[PDB]
Amino acid sequence: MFISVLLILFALCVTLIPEAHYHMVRVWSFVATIIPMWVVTWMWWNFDASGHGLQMLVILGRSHLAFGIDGVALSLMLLTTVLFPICMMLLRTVAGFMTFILLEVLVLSALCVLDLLGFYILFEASLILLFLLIGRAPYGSLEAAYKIVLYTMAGSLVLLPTLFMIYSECGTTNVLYMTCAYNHQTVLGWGLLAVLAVKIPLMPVHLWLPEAHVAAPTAGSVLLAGVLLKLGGIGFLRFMLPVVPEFCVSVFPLVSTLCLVSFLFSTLSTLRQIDLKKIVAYSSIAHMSMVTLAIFSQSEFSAYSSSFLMIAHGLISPALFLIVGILYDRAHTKFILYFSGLGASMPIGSTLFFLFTLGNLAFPLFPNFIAEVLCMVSIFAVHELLAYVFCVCQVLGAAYGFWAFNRVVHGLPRGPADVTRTEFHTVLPLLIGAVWLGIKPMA
Amino acid sequence: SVEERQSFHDKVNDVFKNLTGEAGKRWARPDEPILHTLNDEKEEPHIFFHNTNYRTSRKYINVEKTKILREQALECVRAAGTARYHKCTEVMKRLQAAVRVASNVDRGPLARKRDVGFIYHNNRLRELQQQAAELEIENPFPAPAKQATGGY
Amino acid sequence: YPGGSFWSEGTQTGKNGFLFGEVPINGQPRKTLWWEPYWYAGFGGMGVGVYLIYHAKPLEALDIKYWAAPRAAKELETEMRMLDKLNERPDLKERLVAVCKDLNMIEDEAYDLVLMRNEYKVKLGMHTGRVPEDLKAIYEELEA
Amino acid sequence: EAKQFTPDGKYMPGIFSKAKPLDRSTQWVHKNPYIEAWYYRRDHFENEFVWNYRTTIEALWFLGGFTAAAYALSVFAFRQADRRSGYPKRQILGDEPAMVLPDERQFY
Amino acid sequence: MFLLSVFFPLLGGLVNTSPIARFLGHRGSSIIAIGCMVVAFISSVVIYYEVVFMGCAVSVDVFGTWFSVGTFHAGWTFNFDLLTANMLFTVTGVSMAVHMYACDYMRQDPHLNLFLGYLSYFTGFMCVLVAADNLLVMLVGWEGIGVCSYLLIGYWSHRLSAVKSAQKAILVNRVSDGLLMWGVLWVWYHLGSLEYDLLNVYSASGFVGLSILIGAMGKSAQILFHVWLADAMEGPTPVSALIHAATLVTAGVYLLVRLHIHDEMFVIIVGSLTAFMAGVFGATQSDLKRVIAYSTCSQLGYMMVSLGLGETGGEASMGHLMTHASFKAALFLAAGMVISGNGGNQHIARYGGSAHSAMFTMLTLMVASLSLIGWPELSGFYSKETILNLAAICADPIADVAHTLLLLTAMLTSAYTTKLFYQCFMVDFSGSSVTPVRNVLPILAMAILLLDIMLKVWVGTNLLSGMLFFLPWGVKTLPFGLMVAGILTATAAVGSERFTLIRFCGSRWGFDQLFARSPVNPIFDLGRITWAIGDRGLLSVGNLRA
Ligand SMILES: CCCCCCCCCCCCCCCCCC(=O)O[C@@H](COC(=O)CCCCCCCCCCCCCCC)COP(=O)(O)OCC[N+](C)(C)C
Ligand SMILES: CCCCCCCCCCCCCCCCCCCC(=O)O[C@H](COC(=O)CCCCCCCCCCCCCC)COP(=O)(O)OCCN
Repeated sequence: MFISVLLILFALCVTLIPEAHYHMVRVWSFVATIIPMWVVTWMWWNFDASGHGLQMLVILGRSHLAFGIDGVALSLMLLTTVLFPICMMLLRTVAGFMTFILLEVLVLSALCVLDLLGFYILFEASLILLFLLIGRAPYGSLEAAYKIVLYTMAGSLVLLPTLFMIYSECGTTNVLYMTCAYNHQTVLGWGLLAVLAVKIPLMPVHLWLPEAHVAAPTAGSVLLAGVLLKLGGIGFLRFMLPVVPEFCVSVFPLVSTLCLVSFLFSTLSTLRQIDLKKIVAYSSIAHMSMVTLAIFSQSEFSAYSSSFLMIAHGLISPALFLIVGILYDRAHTKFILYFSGLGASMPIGSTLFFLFTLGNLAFPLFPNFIAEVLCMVSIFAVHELLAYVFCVCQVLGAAYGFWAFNRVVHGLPRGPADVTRTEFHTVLPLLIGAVWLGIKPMA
Repeated sequence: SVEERQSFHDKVNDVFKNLTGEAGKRWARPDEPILHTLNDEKEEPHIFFHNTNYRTSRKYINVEKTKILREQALECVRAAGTARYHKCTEVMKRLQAAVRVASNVDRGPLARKRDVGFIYHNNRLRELQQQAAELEIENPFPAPAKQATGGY
Repeated sequence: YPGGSFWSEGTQTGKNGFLFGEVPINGQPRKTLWWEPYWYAGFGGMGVGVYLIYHAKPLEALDIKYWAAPRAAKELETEMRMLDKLNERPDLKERLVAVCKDLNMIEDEAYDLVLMRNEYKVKLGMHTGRVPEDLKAIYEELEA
Repeated sequence: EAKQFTPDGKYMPGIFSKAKPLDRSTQWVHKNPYIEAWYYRRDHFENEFVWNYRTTIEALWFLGGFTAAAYALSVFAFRQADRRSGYPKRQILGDEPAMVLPDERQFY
Repeated sequence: MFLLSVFFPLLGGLVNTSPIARFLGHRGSSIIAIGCMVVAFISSVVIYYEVVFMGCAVSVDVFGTWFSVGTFHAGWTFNFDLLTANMLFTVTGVSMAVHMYACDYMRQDPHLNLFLGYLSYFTGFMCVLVAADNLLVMLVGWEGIGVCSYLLIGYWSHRLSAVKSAQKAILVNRVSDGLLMWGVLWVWYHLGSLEYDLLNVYSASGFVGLSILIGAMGKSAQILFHVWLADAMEGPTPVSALIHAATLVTAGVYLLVRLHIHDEMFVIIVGSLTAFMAGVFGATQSDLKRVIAYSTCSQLGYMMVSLGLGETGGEASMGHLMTHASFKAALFLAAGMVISGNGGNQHIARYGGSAHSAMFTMLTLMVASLSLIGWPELSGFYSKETILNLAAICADPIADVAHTLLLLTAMLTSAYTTKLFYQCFMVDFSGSSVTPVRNVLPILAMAILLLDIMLKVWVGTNLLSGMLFFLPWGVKTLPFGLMVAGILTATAAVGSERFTLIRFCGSRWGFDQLFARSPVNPIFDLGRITWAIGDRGLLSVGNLRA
């Protein structure tokens, strides 16, 4: 807590640096995100895996805002602290540095909060930052920014009275006493489903993602894909399943059909896309549908497998966004028809593209393979057909993945030259994390 | 009554307030659960968290039992060679029973009961054969198997 | 082949391309980019820290499966001989099957009931009376 | 034939120089007008939606049809799981008061 | 010696694709690849003699545990038993000669060391596949050979048809990979483990054998999955030899022989229909490599039926796999030498005479062709006659039709293989390019596979060779007469006037054309519906103009 105050105050000192010292501004904003990565690694060192489920607790009196660490929050916090310095390497202005610093404060505090009102306050305080990040004046899109902000606001406004309903019902929004009291679970369950089915892209409230994740800059796309979608999953695992479990059983056919149609229809839409960033953007919806069904199965080790799929997606899809961002930065287009023969002109970039293509399709020696196997073990244990639907549709994911790769990488060599040292080192931590988590993830 | 429930809650709060433990023991890996006659154990949060820790301990121990028995059964089968059909049925049965306990105890609210031996299926086939005999019609089902796997 | 044989000298000297598009200027060593010391310190100190978490934490502190592996082994030792004795006592086995019938279990699930003597439901059901009173006795003469 | 570096490093911008400097926009693509038009049209394809015969029929049989198929399959899987677990009929949303949430203290 | 058969081709691939190869060049990388295969073959020979003959299986815990969540436990463990030793000997011995051939065949390619590294990776993932003791490390090998097959089929990436052939192989195999994954889920759920030695099934739930059979039909290119196999000729000749002999197509048959959890009706029907279909397909082709590809599909059908017959049939199935790899790789290498001697032409109407090839290439084609058609007391005679005689005494009435289909297939095979020899050498010359290849490395590559053909006659694959299943002389010597009938018909070069049957068979029954619109175009159109009518239409929420 004292450490967190010191890290925030060190991060906020970027504004006071005079702008004529360019080197100092770059180094200060990069170190301001490097330090929380070290602190979260130390928190992993301090964790007792044979101890209590909630460790390193702190509660700030009668102000809500109570905090604690479990395994899902700790893995997601480690992933966020990895992803934020890479975002710092892709920005050039103090406005970008400050927006991403404020976003990192809000994400890190939202991932480990234990109060529902605290979760509401901390998460969607990032709405105006996302609006300004997506609708930036010369190269953004105001339509996309309006869509993402309005969908998130709609879901949050459905949740807010139900939050206050359980608060008047039992006397607290602390999740440890909300899980032990008697509450009207249908109303609160519908409010929580309303927020987290927009955060996780679940059809029909999913149309904001294709616009926002493409109109964003490369750093914004890395953040939005790798981090902000998983707040819906940790919302399911931390707040909704412990507090309204009767609802979570009774809504299972509806959540199940939403997940199945989201998976199938989003995979079918990904095949007709002609923009590389839109191809990468749609593929995330099917993965999150598998995550949601694995969470809702509650069957074998469902929290473990679903968290592991969230980590595998958060490693693999930001790297695909990084490669598309390199192509866009040095060729000024994201259109497939302008790219051919990238193997001959960018051999290192095409090799990285192929490896992350194989990772996104859940091939072995990548963490997505272990993730999808364990998620389908959790789904299979409820019924065999709910697993069969995901199993037989694997040709549809590989079709779009290999079609996009084969169209842009082979053929007549036209396009930009190979990657620089900076682009390679933006990609590199994700590759090392993927090789480790896909070969020896546990000990 | 309400007064007795209130006095029990006060006693539980006093006990869990003045609780300590040392010498190599982790709290939240308790040796025994707290036995109660409460309707809805979540009425008393300390008892609910204590029994939650005990139940987590048991799930992980059962997983470990499955691994130890799988190593033993592998040793038996690989030593036996082609004689494995009559030599290592008992250890295969014990491994399958341990997997059954590891899956079916504290299973969650949605997963079906896992039969590692096809034992529920063949038990059902026995009962359906017996019912079709008294019904005096042809059995539309297969006849029950004596053993389905290398264990059961 | 150059030189008239497979075993001659090679025929290329110089750069076979430029790695990362970097061309040496006047033979000088390459200038370090602004992020390189901080990148290597941050990500290397994360990688070494993750390695030390996996290879220098106590095993019980690293993973709960190391806490439960020795406790499962002794329970399995005192359960293997219980299962051995059950294969020699038909009266104990038929009493166990009667308890299995009372607990909505089938005859093949007799081995399972021995293996779940420490479960939360069995201890709480012995306390409440949902579990038949004979099961404790059967456990007692199977351990003896 | 530009010179953007001194012999000891030291990048030069070449703002007033005659020779064209190599920079970030050197490999930007030359835009084909028809490709840009087609991508613009596909970007705004929601203006081309119309409730004609084919749109209504395909939105009924494929979208609503497969959504109903997936709901029926989900209910089938839920009921079969509850039967193969020893449970009675369980209360889904809009199904009258019944059993939800099995008790861990109970043998089914 | 045991881990040297698996690690060390992977090491050769890692060396030849990394920036170490920037210091070796083509000349150094060829040396590295050939040596890294010679060591692995020597290790596999030691493993073969220890496990097959002296009967001592070896289990190695290699890299600890892979992942273990709940009761799902996957470990990095190998086990070297009889089937594993058989497969390792076959794979490494074929891949050594294919590497020695490819170091000379692809000499004028600009990226030679990349090609050699891809070949070594493909071999190493095959070794990982057969050396695994559980299902998940097997899936590592399965998808590894799938990926390396994609990289090698579409090697000449500037050609669009090669790229589309590689994508087609990936997609057709991805359907069966999905079914195989669901079958692994069934197996683990209802038996409790993933290791092969704990998977003893007497009576399972039907979906197990069916879904594992579909997953095997994908890799072994059976009926309704064979469509990728013919288009995989876009890759270079060493790729085709290694795909059709030792890697990839033999993996599904190995999996079914290992598990033995099938239901025999599906297996027998699929195998016999595949054998007859690929026999009539290869009889009506003029592309030299496509005839050999269809003969591979036909022999995989034979092995499928055999493993349907029983445990003895499973042993005969493994035996035919082992003897098939040697003469199939020899056939592809000889065909590559004939193609290179004729200026790259692959049409058998533009061959003839004995000037475009070496004496050893013609001898290799002749001997491998005689082993394939079941000429007496050669290598294929023993295994093929064993499968045919086991099919003639099966008590299943379904196997009666299967045996007739196999005998018709045997006559068709002796027809088109004799046609391949006749068009290539016996007729008058009708090409215009005579550049015969007489280099040392491809000739030694062919001589090694001919030595293995002799070895299979001298030392059998299993104990079935020499066992007499008691059949009358009429039933026993009929396949010899069918071989002679094929030879006489093909040398007479006779044809029929029923041109509509000829163009129905030569167009390969229209499977690709019917698949181009029965799933494929509907998938594209349903994507159009889900995007335009759903995302932009029914679910789209517009703006409020003011
Ligand atoms: C719900 C459980 C959490 C699992 C989430 C999945 C994690 C993804 C990766 C799997 C790694 C498994 C690690 C196992 C040993 C590590 C310590 C451990 O035990 O895990 C911790 C938590 O583990 C973690 O935090 C793992 C961190 C994984 C995140 C990795 C991604 C970030 C790295 C990015 C790439 C960096 C490259 C940099 C180099 C250049 C606690 O989990 P449980 O054992 O379930 O807790 C026990 C429960 N109870 C206390 C109640 C008894
Ligand atoms: C882009 C895709 C590229 C594909 C690459 C090829 C395909 C790879 C597929 C499988 C990858 C698995 C790699 C695992 C890495 C190490 C994991 C184990 C970590 C560890 O500490 O384990 C110890 C390390 O031992 C050792 O590592 C042995 C000790 C050193 C002696 C041998 C040295 C290795 C020589 C290898 C040559 C080249 C082979 C290429 C694969 C072994 O002990 P344990 O703790 O597991 O205990 C159990 C038995 N004692």
